[PDB]
Amino acid sequence: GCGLREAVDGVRFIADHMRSEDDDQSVSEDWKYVAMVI
Amino acid sequence: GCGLREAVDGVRFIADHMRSEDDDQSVSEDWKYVAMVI
Amino acid sequence: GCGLREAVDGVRFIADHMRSEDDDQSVSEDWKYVAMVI
Amino acid sequence: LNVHHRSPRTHTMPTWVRRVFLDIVPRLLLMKRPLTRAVEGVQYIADH
Amino acid sequence: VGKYLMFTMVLVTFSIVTSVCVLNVHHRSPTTHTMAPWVKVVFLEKLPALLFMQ
Ligand SMILES: CCCCCCCC
Repeated sequence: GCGLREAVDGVRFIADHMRSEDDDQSVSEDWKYVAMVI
Repeated sequence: GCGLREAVDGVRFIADHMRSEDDDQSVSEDWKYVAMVI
Repeated sequence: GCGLREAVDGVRFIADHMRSEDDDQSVSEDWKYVAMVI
Repeated sequence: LNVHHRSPRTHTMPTWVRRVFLDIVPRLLLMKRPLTRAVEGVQYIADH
Repeated sequence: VGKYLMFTMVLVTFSIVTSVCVLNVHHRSPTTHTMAPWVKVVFLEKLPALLFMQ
């Protein structure tokens, strides 16, 4: 019941956190590449 | 039977732990922004 | 159906990945201790 | 130092580099190498 | 020889300034900076190709 809904919500939050982390890492790596080009 | 409950508890704990890490990272980044403003 | 098998496979892969990471980190700490002793 | 800080996000390793510097030169130097949402989240985590 | 040394010191001072700027650019993240679209179109598409960086 409530346990299943909590587990699903937690899994979803973990997924969203990981996607946000990937996005931030990608932007940081873009900045690194810009510095390398300069 | 108890295994499903243990797994639900573990998932909740993992989600809470990553929430805490996110909050700490946010505060650290705020301090970095303060230094850059100065 | 296939969703459950994929979920179990992914969970097992995550557990294996963390186990390997822990083993690597432990060996690194052993090397750091050797340097400290010297 | 430039070679050491290289990553797939910025460089590609040529095959000849890989072959030479991971097979021959190391050996010549006597140094030897050692619900739908939940399952979707789990798959994304594994792939990541 | 002194003229050469002067010229090279001017160049090296310029390089120090440029290295400060390059380091500043390198340590940028979304939490503190936003990349302008022109920065993208220039520095990730056009100039890299001119320099054979690929
Ligand atoms: C089942 C959720 C696993 C999350 C692992 C995150 C490691 C940084």
